[PDB]
Amino acid sequence: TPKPRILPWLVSQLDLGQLEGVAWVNKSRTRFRIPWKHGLRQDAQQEDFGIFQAWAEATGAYVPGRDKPDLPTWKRNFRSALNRKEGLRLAEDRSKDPHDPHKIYEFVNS
Amino acid sequence: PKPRILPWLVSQLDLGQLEGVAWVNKSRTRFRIPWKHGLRQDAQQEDFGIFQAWAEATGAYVPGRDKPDLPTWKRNFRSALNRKEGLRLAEDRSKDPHDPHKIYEFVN
Amino acid sequence: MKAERKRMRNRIAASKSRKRKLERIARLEEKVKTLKAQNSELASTANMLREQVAQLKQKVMN
Amino acid sequence: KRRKFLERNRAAASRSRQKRKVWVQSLEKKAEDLSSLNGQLQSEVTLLRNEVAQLKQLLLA
DNA sequence: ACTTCTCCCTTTCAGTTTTCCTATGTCATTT
DNA sequence: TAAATGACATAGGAAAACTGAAAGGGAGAAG
Repeated sequence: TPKPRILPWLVSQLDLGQLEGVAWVNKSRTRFRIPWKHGLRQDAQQEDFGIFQAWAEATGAYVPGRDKPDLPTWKRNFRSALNRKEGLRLAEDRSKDPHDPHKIYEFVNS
Repeated sequence: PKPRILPWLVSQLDLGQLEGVAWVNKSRTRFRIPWKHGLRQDAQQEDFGIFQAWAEATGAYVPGRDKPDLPTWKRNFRSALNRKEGLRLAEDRSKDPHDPHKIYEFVN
Repeated sequence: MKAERKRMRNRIAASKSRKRKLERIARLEEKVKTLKAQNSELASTANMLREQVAQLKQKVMN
Repeated sequence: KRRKFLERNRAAASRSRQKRKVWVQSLEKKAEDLSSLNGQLQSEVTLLRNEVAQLKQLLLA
């Protein structure tokens, strides 16, 4: 059980495309999109934190049963990891958009 | 010359010539180190003295144009201690408002 | 016993922040009031000295 | 109808906050300019005060 | 005197986690 | 009744420290 590096892991989640709202938006796999609803809307289901949560359980930070959910932290760490990943970058911040908030990241190299 | 870390750290402790750095246990078995986070504006090298001492001691931080490097002095000190099997943390008060510190204990 | 106290640290700080932000505005409102008032007084003095430049020129030229 | 009432209040709080912010920015810009305008007058008074004394002491009296 | 280990701490890998701040969602009140 | 807004408590962020685990020095020790 080696620790998954975040970019490859994030990429496979994309390809398998099982988690909703998480998927390429450019069929040429170069730009993808992550649900990013604010953790204060009462109408919030994990669906809005599936990636933040999955990566958390994936590294062993969140072991269901032992731990207490923590949506803000799961989201904070996920965003921070991607942030210093030079080779990836935001490209759009639809984060506060009323009907389907999200951020769209994009790959690069130079 | 060229010091070894455990004996040197111990002498700093006996002499107790650096605040916050001393034994916390009669039988000199558990000692404590100031560990304030280097981002509180209320932090300038006094809460980073031992990390600083070790840097000069190994001849790393030569006060002369060796532009200070709080982060590094702290990182190297923690790392050296970390792989010193026979010593271990026992408490991480690091983020404690009023006395940031970590307490290390010798595995008697 | 760790997280519950920590939220408190956050709200107190938040309260300090919301309150502090208002005070900066009050300090700010007072300044615009002092500036318009000080400034008008100066424009008149600028004119009073200015009236003289026309006045001295007639007196000096002679 | 619980969800729409919440969605509506929230859009409004945003509509309100954006308005409060523009006024604050509007207040500060006004603030920079008065201090800046205040600045010209202190100097102009100085050029004039010397202009009146230099023109008056040397040329007439 | 010349090469290979080693012993012992330094670096860096690849993400986390703090600090200090700001921005929102949700009430409770106004308007 | 429906927008605005004042108050709160939480959530979200940019920068830069901080970290355990894991590969790097380097100056003596061995051969």
